[PDB]
Amino acid sequence: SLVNSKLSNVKFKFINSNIKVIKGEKFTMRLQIINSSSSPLDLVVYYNNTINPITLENQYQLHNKYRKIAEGIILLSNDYKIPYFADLRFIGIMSGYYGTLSGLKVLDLNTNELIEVGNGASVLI
Amino acid sequence: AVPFNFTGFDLLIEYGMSATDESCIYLKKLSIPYEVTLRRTIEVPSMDIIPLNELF
Repeated sequence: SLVNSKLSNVKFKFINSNIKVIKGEKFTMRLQIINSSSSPLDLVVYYNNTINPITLENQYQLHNKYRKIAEGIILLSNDYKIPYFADLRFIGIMSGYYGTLSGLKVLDLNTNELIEVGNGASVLI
Repeated sequence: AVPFNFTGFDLLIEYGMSATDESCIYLKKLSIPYEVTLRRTIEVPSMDIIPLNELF
């Protein structure tokens, strides 16, 4: 549900339930941002749909993990400026169990640290 | 007919040619200043390409 920050007092949770059913169509997804109001602003999202470029069976196992992270869902409003509440906008292409869907990265525009939200899941059957 | 204009485009001018002849290249020059700015209406600052594999 929740993961804490590394730099600020910001915490990220998803108001909609982290196990959810959908077909290959569109779906609504909703994220909590609660922080301290000393600089309550300037975060950005991006989903980063590219392959992390990376034993031979593990050598084709890490690639097939990454080639379904970066090909499964697409975020239909990336670079979303946040200002608390935001409804992030995805559609998924191919089906499976996308537990800890880990592409999406928010980032603080001052002192750029790659904050990750490795939470939530989506079955597509 | 502005559709393909760079963002540094900010002015125009028209050196009109005023001809008169019998058998001669006897002309003049007539020049106009024109200032015009741009409505930056819509922009596509990024693109990316995703393939697919599911039959819907």
